[PDB]
Amino acid sequence: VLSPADKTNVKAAWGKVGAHAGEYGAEALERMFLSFPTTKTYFPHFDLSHGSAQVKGHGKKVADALTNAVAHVDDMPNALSALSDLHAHKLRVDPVNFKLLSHCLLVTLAAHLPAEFTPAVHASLDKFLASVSTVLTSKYR
Amino acid sequence: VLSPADKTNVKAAWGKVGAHAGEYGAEALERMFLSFPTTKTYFPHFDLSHGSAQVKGHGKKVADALTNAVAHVDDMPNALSALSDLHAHKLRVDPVNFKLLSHCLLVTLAAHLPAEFTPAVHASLDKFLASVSTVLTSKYR
Amino acid sequence: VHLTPEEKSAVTALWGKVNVDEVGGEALGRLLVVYPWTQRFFESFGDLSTPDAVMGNPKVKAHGKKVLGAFSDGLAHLDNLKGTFATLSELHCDKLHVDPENFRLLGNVLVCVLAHHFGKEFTPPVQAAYQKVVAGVANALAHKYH
Amino acid sequence: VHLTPEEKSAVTALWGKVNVDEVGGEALGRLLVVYPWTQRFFESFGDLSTPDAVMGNPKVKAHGKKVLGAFSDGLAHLDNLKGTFATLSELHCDKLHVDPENFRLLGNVLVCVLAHHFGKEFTPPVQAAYQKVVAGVANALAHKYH
Ligand code: HEM
Ligand code: HEM
Ligand code: HEM
Ligand code: HEM
Repeated sequence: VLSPADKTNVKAAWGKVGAHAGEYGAEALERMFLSFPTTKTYFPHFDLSHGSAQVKGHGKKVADALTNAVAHVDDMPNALSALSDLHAHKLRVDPVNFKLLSHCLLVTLAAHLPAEFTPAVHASLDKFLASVSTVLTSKYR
Repeated sequence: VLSPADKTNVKAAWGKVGAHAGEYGAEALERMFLSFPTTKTYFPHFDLSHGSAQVKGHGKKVADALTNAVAHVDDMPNALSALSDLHAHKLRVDPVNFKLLSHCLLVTLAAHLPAEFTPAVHASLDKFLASVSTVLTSKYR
Repeated sequence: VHLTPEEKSAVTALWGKVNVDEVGGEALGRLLVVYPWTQRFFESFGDLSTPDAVMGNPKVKAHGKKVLGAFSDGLAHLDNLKGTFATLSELHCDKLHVDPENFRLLGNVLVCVLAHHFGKEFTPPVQAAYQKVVAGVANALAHKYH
Repeated sequence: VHLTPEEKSAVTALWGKVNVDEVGGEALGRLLVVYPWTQRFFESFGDLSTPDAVMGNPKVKAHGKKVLGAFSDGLAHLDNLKGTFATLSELHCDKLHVDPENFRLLGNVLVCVLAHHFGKEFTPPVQAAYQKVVAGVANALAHKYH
């Protein structure tokens, strides 16, 4: 649902992330592949070693797909409408993995913004990624 | 999201349930309390013995809250808008329990309609309860 | 798996009148149909375009047939579900990489197939009994993830 | 819990510089705030109306303080997380009735508190290590549910 107070914290926290967005977008991926080994069965044609310019490049896709959400928050089911078919229809990505990611994505932000990662923004972020995850899985519902 | 083909199976399967709706609505509850003991921590002031007229009475609430969804399917977030505050705000019902129920609700229907519980309607029903569960938890998002 | 004598009988009595051949594919089939992403592990089976194609693919009613075995097997070794599944745990984990959350989905679709095939005979207490078993099984295969 | 020597050091080195008093309430606190339904178990603690009230309630920084203990405890008994938590498993299950899915939520919010308090020192490999531990712990308490 996301409330105006939530919108403000997401737009607030994402702003303070800015420039490093892509960087951060590839740090969450590595954390995932490492902590949740089972999520690699999707990136074979990928190099998942610490330096993969493929992971760095992908982190930019995810990061900007998210920045695409924060800016159009009131309307994700349409902006993301497309990434919905690809993850659900073509890829068949298990819904659990959207939880494993979102976690690593909150474990990344806290390790870069120890000032504004207040219990509140933390909750706001968790709701935001919760809404993104829902929309990308929606094509299953 | 629910597709026209899905809508048809939900409206189809629910029609064939009709009159017994309330009955069925109290058989899923007992199945839950039994199979998932942990879900009772919500009904203390309730009698959960096999005959409880309290469980029978509640099964009518749930059953008709659902019939309220199938008829207004294209608009659940508004019809159910109310049951959203009560389950999320006042009650604080853990989101996992909405999964435990929905399961028992599909294990009930199959034991009463062995004709139309085709792999397809089964999938359609699972998507429908998946959408109801999402809306009642939405007040958390 | 505790299974008090009451439960022990419910699971045995029922399980004994089970079409061990057909029931096995009935589950696997509905899994790929109701939880599409799971088809991501059986692409070598054939056409899984429609439910009708899935509910007929011979590769499926042959695999579900082997799945049901492991159950009758575990069901005859409750006192030790860990030892019996040691092999299959290494297979589904360090080779197939299926997520343990999908062993719960299969155990439940199974409970729905049994509820469908035995209708009323499938009383709540009979379910709460099988649910325990399924759960116990879903924890053995997931064991190697430690 | 396997913890290869690499991991064994990552978890020890870090865990050693942890504010065992403050860090403990930091987690419990954020749990009730981020997963509201969980407040349903700590209504005897006080005002949990706003996050500020939760992040100050003395009842909370005292309970989180005891929670963190069990960890340092389990962390010093990896070879056996089952035995050590036998008591707490009976408590949280056949008395409190918390669902095992909520022990995973707490183990993760903890990983987020450690990621926040040690920022960069908290490298991915250090996480993938702690994640294993948390998981191993979330399976002991959930043990009595069989
Ligand atoms: C927060 C949720 C996520 C977002 C925002 C996201 C976003 C994206 C975007 C924008 C693309 C790339 C489109 C392109 O460059 O052509 C993509 C592709 C893909 N995503 Fe995700 N994704 C997310 C989660 C997941 C998860 C959880 C998995 C798997 C565990 C996954 C698997 C993939 C795969 C397989 C591709 C294709 C990449 C390739 O093989 O080249 N995604 N995703
Ligand atoms: C399919 C989802 C469900 C539906 C459609 C549903 C529907 C309802 C409805 C219509 C009411 C009654 C309103 C009234 O009579 O005043 C209600 C109340 C309630 N529901 Fe649900 N419910 C569902 C799932 C759950 C779950 C999963 C739990 C707990 C495990 C739960 C716990 C309660 C409680 C505590 C009440 C108040 C009953 C009382 O204490 O008197 N509900 N629900
Ligand atoms: C209730 C738990 C399950 C049981 C009892 C079970 C049992 C089995 C057995 C017995 C085999 C083959 C052994 C043999 O060929 O000798 C097998 C293979 C396999 N299982 Fe499972 N399984 C379970 C759940 C799952 C789930 C949830 C998936 C996920 C989609 C899955 C995916 C696989 C795959 C892909 C194979 C086929 C491997 C091959 O081609 O031989 N299984 N399983
Ligand atoms: C990581 C897993 C967890 C650990 C290590 C843990 C540990 C503990 C400990 C040590 C106690 C008190 C023991 C004593 O007073 O001597 C306790 C009590 C309790 N736990 Fe947990 N717990 C865990 C997760 C949870 C979760 C997820 C909830 C759910 C909200 C929860 C709810 C309770 C409650 C309500 C009590 C308070 C009981 C009282 O008033 O004494 N715990 N827990």
